[PDB]
Amino acid sequence: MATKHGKNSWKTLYLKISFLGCKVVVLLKR
Repeated sequence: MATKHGKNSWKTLYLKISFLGCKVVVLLKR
């Protein structure tokens, strides 16, 4: 339910983005 063209519900997507962004730093090394 995050697909609203970055409208409100994105933050719910966003902290996921902040999380996996940090985890997809990992998979570069690992």
